[PDB]
Amino acid sequence: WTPLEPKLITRLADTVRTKGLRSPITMAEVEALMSSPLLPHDVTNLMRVILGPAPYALWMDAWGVQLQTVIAAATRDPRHPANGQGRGERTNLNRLKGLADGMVGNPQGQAALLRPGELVAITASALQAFREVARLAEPWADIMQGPSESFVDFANRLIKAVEGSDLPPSARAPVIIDCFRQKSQPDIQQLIRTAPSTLTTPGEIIKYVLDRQKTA
Amino acid sequence: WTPLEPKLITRLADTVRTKGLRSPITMAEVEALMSSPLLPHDVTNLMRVILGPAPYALWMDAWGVQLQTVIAAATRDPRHPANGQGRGERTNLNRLKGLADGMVGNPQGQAALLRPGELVAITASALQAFREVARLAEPWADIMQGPSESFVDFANRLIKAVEGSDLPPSARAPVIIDCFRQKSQPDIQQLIRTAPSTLTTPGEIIKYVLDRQKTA
Amino acid sequence: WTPLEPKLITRLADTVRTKGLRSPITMAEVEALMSSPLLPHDVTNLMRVILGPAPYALWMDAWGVQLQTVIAAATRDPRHPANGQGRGERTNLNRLKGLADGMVGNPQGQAALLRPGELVAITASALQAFREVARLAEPWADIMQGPSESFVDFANRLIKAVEGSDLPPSARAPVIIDCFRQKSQPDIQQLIRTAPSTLTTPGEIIKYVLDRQKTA
Amino acid sequence: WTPLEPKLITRLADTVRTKGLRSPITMAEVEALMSSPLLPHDVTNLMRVILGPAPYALWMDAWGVQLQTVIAAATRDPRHPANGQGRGERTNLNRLKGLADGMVGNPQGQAALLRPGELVAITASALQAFREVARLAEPWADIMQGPSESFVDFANRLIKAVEGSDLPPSARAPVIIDCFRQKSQPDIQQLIRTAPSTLTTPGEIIKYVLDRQKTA
Amino acid sequence: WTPLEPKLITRLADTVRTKGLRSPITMAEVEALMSSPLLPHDVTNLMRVILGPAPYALWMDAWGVQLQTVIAAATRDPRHPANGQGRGERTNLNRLKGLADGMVGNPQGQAALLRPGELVAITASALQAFREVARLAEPWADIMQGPSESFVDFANRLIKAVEGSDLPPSARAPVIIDCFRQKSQPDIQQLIRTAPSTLTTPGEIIKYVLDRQKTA
Repeated sequence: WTPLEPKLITRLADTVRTKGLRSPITMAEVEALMSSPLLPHDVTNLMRVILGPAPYALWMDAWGVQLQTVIAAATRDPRHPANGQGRGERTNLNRLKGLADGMVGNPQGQAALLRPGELVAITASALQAFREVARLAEPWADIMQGPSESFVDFANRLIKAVEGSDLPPSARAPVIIDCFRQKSQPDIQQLIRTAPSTLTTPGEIIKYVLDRQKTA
Repeated sequence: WTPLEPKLITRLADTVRTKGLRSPITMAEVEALMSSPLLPHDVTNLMRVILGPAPYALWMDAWGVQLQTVIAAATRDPRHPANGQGRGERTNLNRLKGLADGMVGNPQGQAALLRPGELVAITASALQAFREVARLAEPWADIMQGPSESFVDFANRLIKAVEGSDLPPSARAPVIIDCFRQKSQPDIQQLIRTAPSTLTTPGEIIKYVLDRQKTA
Repeated sequence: WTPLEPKLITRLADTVRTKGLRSPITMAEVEALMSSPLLPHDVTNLMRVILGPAPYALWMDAWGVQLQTVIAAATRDPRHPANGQGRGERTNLNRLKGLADGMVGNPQGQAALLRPGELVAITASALQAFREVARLAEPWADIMQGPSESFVDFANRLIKAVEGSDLPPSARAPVIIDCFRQKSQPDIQQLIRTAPSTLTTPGEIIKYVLDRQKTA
Repeated sequence: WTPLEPKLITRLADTVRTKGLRSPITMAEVEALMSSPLLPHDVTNLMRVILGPAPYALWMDAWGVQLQTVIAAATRDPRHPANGQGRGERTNLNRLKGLADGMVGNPQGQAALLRPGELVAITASALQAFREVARLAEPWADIMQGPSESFVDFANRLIKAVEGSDLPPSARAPVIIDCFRQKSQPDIQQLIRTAPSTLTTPGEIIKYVLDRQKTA
Repeated sequence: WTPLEPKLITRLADTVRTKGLRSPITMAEVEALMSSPLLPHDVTNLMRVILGPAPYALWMDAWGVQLQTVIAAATRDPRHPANGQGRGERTNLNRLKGLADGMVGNPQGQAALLRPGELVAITASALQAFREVARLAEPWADIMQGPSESFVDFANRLIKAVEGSDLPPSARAPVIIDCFRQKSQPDIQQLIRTAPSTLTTPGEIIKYVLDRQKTA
């Protein structure tokens, strides 16, 4: 077992501290530090360091739930890369959470007894749990373009709130367009209304408005 | 396929966050991270991370348009480094945008089937699209030297606004000179007017004014 | 003897300066720089640099006390990895604190005469002393959720103050739950009260409240 | 040809942005990045990135003037390390500024045709031009010690303004001394006046005043 | 001769700029960059870059004085590692300050003619001069604990001012104790007075007060 660098962990913790849990740069950094299959000890200490107390509790809950789903799929298929062929290799949650015999508190023994399939399953479970908690911790129909706000800031805020919401993926573009048309105070409303071409994409609307906007 | 370092990507994202999209240092950094030919997956994720939502939409649009121009030039010349000699090697936009069969979401297969000419064409297209969006996202005839502003700040602001505008390249120096002469409040106006030598370059005017300026 | 990098020491000192003595990231960084067995000279200079004057005095006291406990255990067992089999290898506190003959002020001679068991015992003692001083230097029953404060901030503050207190480890979760129920101003109080399910964990309570909270 | 690292260039640009053009640390950093003989392309892009628009215009002017002086010295001596023995190796300004045939815009061809003497001459010329522009871009007889200002701040400000001025090098110390004596509000004036020893150096005056100053 | 990295020098200069000249971290960093024996050119340029103008003048003075003491000890002992056995190897101050023949302005020739004993003597002299100037550039009996100030801040400030003063080393602990007892506003005064145990060390007093302090 080789531990992760505390320098990388400190940089990731400061990234989470400044950018937040949900920024795409933060998720990219987590994916980076989630590259090699980690032992339960590694992921547990990593989340202990980078996350606050309450997000850490939420993450422990979510990780347990995802690992339980994994173990249900494992008992539903004896060909799991964590399982074996005989019944003596069936993987219990004590072995996944690092609670089994010969593993509690000892990362060396952990790395000894664990399977690579076990490691990758634990890692994917932890990543999904992190995503859930990030989506949970920190309203698009209440967003208006302020009287003094520029249009690119309004578009950024609106696209952020619409994509980070509970809508299906196939309903984001029409909603963003129809919110550009009805929000975005009446000067830009009339600018979009009197478009000789038909704008059928948020990017095209943004380009058109940026071209023909009233410089002020 | 080898991914780009998330450390470099984080540094580039913070550079774009503090300096903006159009600064020459930002374009130099992008050229740096645009050195090796990138796969559509790499450039797409890079622009997803460094750009906000609305600039990312604009960039997707511009990248598509530039790739379409490339494919028109490719059907206009069967000797494209992305094309082949026979008709079976003609490159479709699904293969350029990474949408073709065996490539959607898989960077390894992407790197397998793609040509080096394909990669360099995609990369140049993405760079040109980034330039377009940067020029589009964030008035030189309205610039005056404030009563309390120094002259080097006024010259910096004016040269910035004139070079980052829609003028032809051969019309920037005369405009900068004639704006130095008519803006730049009447003390410096008279200082430039009573120049025993003829100043025929913005640098020479700046040097002269910095020499003979009223220390205050 | 090889000294620790002043770059790492400067980074650790700034970490202690911004995050404090008790943050889990700071303790992780200290554990990182406490990886190889250090000589008394190294640990002494390290604590001189990273700690202020008063915490350094406290740490000297605590380190002495812990080393005295170690020496009592050593005279209680002749099989200490710092001791030897005969009486001529018994380790005095002058040899542990670096005060013995041939060691005062000289790290090379120190590294010469010291045992690896001596080094690891000194290191563990210094780590425990650092923990004591950190817990000592900088009230959970006085924590209320402010009228304008969000719930995740209140939960973070409360869990921090409860886990960094004098309670036994087996009494933190019930106290955190019962403080969520009685603090956390009456809207969230009624939200937790009318829970159709029984919430038996701080993480579950946090998840439930974050789901059903009044968006405002 | 190998390009300079954009990381070093970004760090140097931020150094120039925070410290300014004239700080000794900035000149040291420029000397550092001016260590290996650079091609006209390298120096031109470097100054384009680190300098603003108006300082870049000034620097282009100054670089041209210094290169013209170099070419005059070259036509005044056929043994220039840039020249050759016959008349066919005489170096024109198009070859120095990178404007000659086979060099315009191409750094590889540039590195091919250029001589090492050419490179070092271009580099020294660019360094001298940078020094000129830095001295030009951003009054010692108007400096007074404020009623609330400390003496080391006043001495720093005065020595800075005197050494960064148009005085000869052999006239700075007497001026600094006589400005310490006549500025530096009458308490320190009388403290310097009643000096039982004769102080004949700014450092000695500073030491004496720091010793006998009125602690307040 | 190999120059020191301008990156390390820039980091050290910023350390001196933020932390000051007298902080233990700054002295540790200087000791770090003072590890290999430096040539007079190196130390001179280093102090030119990291120190301001007035501290640099003070440091030149102090370095000269310390080198003169070294040369007096050298003429008092013909076995100096800088000296030789015959009279022709006697080391003059022109050779120490780098002013001798073949050394003025040339670091290569400097490194050629200088002895390793010369280098280490110059280096130790420069370090002692830096210590003197740092102690000189930027009152413990005037320190009171403010009505709103915490006790650890007061203890830090007091220990700093007492240890960075003109007292002998054997008089700091009693003074710190008696200042804890008479300063440190009457609540803590009575808390220390009514100590059932006798506190005979600043660390013990700090620990006792931190234990029994009035939480508020």
